[PDB]
Amino acid sequence: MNDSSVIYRAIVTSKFRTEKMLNFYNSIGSGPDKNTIFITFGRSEPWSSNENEVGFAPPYPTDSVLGVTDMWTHMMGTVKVLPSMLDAVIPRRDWGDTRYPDPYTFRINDIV
Amino acid sequence: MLFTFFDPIEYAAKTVNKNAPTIPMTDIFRNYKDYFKRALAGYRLRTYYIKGSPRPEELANAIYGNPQLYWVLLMCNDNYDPYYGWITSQEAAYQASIQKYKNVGGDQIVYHVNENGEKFYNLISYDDNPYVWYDKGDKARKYPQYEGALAAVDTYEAAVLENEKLRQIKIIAKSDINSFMNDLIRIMEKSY
Amino acid sequence: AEIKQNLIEWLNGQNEFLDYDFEGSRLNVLCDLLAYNTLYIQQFGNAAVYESFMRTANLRSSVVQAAQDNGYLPTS
Amino acid sequence: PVNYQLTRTANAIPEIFVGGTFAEIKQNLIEWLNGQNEFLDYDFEGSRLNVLCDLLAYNTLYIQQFGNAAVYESFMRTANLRSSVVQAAQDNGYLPTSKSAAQTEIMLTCTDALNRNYITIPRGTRFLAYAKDTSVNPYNFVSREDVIAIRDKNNQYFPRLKLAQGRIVRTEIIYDKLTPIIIYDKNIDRNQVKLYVDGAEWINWTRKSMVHAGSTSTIYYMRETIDGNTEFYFGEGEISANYIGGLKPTQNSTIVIEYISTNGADANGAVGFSYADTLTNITVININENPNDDPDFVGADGGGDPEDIERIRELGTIKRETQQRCVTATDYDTFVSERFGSIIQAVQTFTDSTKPGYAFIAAKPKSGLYLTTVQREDIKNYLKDYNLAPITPSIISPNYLFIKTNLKVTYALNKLQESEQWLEGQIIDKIDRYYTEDVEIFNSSFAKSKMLTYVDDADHSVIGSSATIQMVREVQNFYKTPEAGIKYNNQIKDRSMESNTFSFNSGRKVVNPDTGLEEDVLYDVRIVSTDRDSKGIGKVIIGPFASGDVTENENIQPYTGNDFNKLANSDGRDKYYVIGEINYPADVIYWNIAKINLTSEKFEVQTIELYSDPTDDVIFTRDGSLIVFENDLRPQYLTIDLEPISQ
Amino acid sequence: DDPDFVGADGGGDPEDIERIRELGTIKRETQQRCVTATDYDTFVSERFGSIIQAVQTFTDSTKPGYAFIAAKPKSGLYLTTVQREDIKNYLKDYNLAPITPS
Amino acid sequence: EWINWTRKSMVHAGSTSTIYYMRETIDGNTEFYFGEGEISVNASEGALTA
Amino acid sequence: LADPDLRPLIGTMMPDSYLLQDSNFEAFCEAYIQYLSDGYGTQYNNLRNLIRNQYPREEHAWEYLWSEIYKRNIYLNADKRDAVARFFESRSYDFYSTK
Amino acid sequence: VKAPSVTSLRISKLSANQVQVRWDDVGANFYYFVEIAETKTNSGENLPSNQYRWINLGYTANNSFFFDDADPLTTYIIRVATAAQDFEQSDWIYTEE
Repeated sequence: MNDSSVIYRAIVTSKFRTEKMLNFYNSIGSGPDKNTIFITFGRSEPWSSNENEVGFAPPYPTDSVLGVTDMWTHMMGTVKVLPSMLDAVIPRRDWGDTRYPDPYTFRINDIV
Repeated sequence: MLFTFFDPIEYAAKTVNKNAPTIPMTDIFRNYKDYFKRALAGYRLRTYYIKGSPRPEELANAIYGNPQLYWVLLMCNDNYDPYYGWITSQEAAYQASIQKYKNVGGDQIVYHVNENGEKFYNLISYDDNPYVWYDKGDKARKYPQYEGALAAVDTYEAAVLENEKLRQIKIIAKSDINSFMNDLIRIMEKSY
Repeated sequence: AEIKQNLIEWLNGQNEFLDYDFEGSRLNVLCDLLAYNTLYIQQFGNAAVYESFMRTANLRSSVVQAAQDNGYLPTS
Repeated sequence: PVNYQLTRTANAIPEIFVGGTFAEIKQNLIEWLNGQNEFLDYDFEGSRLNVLCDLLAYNTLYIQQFGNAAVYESFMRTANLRSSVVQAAQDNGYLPTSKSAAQTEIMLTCTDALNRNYITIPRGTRFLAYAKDTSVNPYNFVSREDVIAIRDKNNQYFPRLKLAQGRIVRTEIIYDKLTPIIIYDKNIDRNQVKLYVDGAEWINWTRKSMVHAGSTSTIYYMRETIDGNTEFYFGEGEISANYIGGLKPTQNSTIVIEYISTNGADANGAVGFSYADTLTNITVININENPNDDPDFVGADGGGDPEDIERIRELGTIKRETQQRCVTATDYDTFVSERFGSIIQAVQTFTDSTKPGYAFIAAKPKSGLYLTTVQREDIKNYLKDYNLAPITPSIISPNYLFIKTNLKVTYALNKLQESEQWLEGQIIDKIDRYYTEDVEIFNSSFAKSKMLTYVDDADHSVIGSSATIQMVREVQNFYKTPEAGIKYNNQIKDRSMESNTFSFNSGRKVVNPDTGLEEDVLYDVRIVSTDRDSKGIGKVIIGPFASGDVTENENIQPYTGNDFNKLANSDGRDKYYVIGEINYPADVIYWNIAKINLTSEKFEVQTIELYSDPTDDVIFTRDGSLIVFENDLRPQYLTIDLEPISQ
Repeated sequence: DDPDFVGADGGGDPEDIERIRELGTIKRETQQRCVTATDYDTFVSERFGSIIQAVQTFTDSTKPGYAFIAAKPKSGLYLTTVQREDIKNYLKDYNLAPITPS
Repeated sequence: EWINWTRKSMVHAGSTSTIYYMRETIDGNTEFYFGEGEISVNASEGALTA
Repeated sequence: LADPDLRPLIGTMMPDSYLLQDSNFEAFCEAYIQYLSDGYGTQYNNLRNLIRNQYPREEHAWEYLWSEIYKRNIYLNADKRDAVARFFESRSYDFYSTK
Repeated sequence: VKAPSVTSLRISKLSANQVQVRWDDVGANFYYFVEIAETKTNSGENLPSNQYRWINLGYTANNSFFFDDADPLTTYIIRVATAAQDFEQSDWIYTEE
């Protein structure tokens, strides 16, 4: 608990954040065990009186089943995500572009 | 000299600053109040003097006793505080009121005193509203108390009401006190 | 001990010899408070020495203090 | 420490109380008087308005003691002045044993002329005892309880009883309910009291001999009311019991108190007792055996005198950790204590892991050494009532390590008064006072330098002193030693651990002159621990042997050499037999005479000293083994030389 | 349908002197624990005395850790189940230590 | 609702237990004072840890 | 709540302005009563409020410091120890009975 | 990965021209650098973050560095933080003015 007599230090490092991700993709496959993924599309209802504009925003969804249930009511169609389409990414810094703020530099550990 | 009566003893005070010097001191540790209590047996029915005057701390030299004894009035009421134990000049309580509440709240209303004397304590009316009183919290109302009406005693009045009820005392009647004190010694010389 | 306390303090006022205004009043008036004080405190302390001891220590609220501590809270 | 948050503090009187040195009071008052408030308009004078400041400062420094002392003796740990201490220790359920009386158990051999079975021996049965310092004068004794006897075979009785010191006194009183019944006399062990109320019984509360599960009312109370004179009183009960409380008397009763006069602690001597019995046909045949129990006996025990202030406190607060029950090792130490105390100097109870249950209790009586019995069985019972039910307490007694001094005080003849003797004895108690204060208790060591500074403190004429030293530790069963036992805890200084005496028997007959023959009981033996070697080694030997009795076989071939293994002085014909290990660095002794395979009947009485001398000057202790020197019981090792100086 | 009946109550504020005799009955009382062979007999008989009668508890050496208790019903002979079980509870809230009841 | 703990003793209620206490006062009033304890949980831990 | 300062009480027990004609007598006699009475640390307070300081949870109270558990806890937070050891000496009967 | 914030930051044996700071270890291999600031400006009272600036006094490999200068009746408000090779700097901590 708080302020215990013994005090320990634990990093959790980086790799666990990545290795945990790998296990996610490592079974997307085909079969009973491989739990494939499906994306899905949306609602037909005007959703409000002010609907199309910049200000205002949809109401924040809710994790409760009361919010889980309305999707399957308001949903049309589900595209599937193959194993091949998902991909792991990195911010892509590049040297020499003038468009992005700092042309070269790239301090210490950075990807170019 | 009806206090003292024994010896200085010596007060070591060795539990603090070891090898502290011994200082002869009037002996206040005897459990005197018991001697008085047991000795009083048989002299009871000491009447109720009612006081009646903001007599300063010593009326002993006026009423029963009068070798300026300044006690046997104390042991009467089992007074814990020789200052605020006795009643005080009417203004003193007022003076005592401020220093009590001076830090927080300022002057206040301690309780609202129903007739027949039912105290309330942090119960609050709303004027220009229903006439029924409410606690100082749950400002949503919904929980009324004491549908009736009464009158607050604020603060000054309370301190007056509280110290003024402190005037009654026992006496020993100015008759026994000599015969009494003649006993009160005997118990003392008894135990040694 | 009311007169004996002021009489002993009145001798120390002459230890400084001439105190000016301390002949009549003006000092003993302020030194009568010191005489009226040291008595009550000589008592009030003794009265306040015995509370935390239960079988001694009369009145009431002093008992219930020492009662519920190490004891039980008494019925209201 | 490491983290600064662990500083805290021990018991600390805050700066709020403390109290004045004088002149600092003069400083604070002047700053409060002159400054922040007035900026004097005072009409006295330039000097007077100054001078008058300390005139009321003596009023402060006075009222800063007279009234400020109360909070010192209001609490416990910071209080002084017994009275407050004691009176505040009863609400912790303690009481401080105002005095105590001696106790023994003697077995009377007497008989009656009527021959009637089941002879009684009522309460008082006045005895008298010298409690010897020389001879003159007795004190008194009373049995105080009951017992019974039985006639068997020849017509005799063995009404063995126990007895207290003083006489008795009984004062009956009418209870006024306004009248705080008390005693006033300087006496009356609260351990033993009766106090009937007009019927019987009234087993009270604060001290149970039974605890009588349930039983409700009939209790009474015993506290202090300072003054040394004990207070009795009764509960709030009604009995129209009502609900809970003391039964209370009813407005008028005969309240019969009986206590024991308890002459004092001067009676520790005991020894010879006399009958002084007049009852009925009981003859009082005498043959009175004071110690018919067990090994060495000091006489009576206890005697008390009131407990010191520094004792009460430590036992006063710890009894809040307990509530009238012992579940813990530190509880038995508080239950073997002024309740059963004055018969036990120190305890340190512990539990052995290999043997469940069986809470073990080491105890040293003030009489010294062993508690004998029935003073042990007594400590047994008083615990087991408040104990944790399944586990049984047991008194092992500690493992004693004494020390052999042989010191010389070398005084000067010029400045003495009582000369020798009186100084010979004046040096005793000073040494004895050193033990009782520092090293009497457990876990504490002693330094011979600290013993010598109490030696040199004898009076004046003694100047300088010095001693050799030997740690004496005596085995009980001998012949074997326990498994991995018999350890000093100190470095042994090899070429030490020297024998005692022993003896032999058998050796054929060897008749002598005069009468018919003898058993050849001469020709003793004794053990020596020899040398050190490559690491520990060192062996040990049983001792001198002539020839004949042994079993040589192939496993013995008695010898260590003419090397070390020093020789006993007799004919003795050497040929020392190897017996046991004795590893030096980690102190261990091992014997097991069965290695050379002799008969235990060939040895005389067991319980033999060994007593190696220490390496270092200071002698340590551990594992519940005391170092305590008691002279009066065993003089065997104390030797001092007064060799004088003429200037 | 009670016997002779008046509207019940509690008392007022308790007296003074009756307060003092209570703390003396606190220290001498072991609360929320049973440390003794006669303490089990005290708690078992105090609560359940309306059903249990005549209890004693005895600790047996060579079997440390149990402290058998012997209870008898005020009604029948043997103790029924969901009673023997219920007596074993309410001693688990206190108990102590090793040494658990039987 | 919290259970009135005024006399159950203490230990039987562990940490964070809703039990609340009450005592008397030197002037004769009543004090509802609660215990001392918190349910706070660390960041990287996740446990409750009374 | 402040509690009485004893300053107004005995202020009338002095013989008014008589026997000392200078105001330096009254204002001084005023501020001397402070050092006896009005305050936390002064005698009349430190005395009268005794037996009110026996209950450890109360402010300014002490003697819980002397307790065996205030001494032995290794809590790294310094304030919590003074919170829990000030507690538990309020109700000690709980733990000691349940040992 | 914030390096553990320092704890129990106290001042000891301060003089007019010398003041010393102490704090708990908090770790073996970390480092600590400190900041010092005046508060009152020429007998004025001023608002935080509108004042104090800060003055870096350097970093230390052990707790409790000893500081000099600090003209009398001025300065005050020390502040410390911890840092290391792989960790982001912790949060500042102030001592009792």
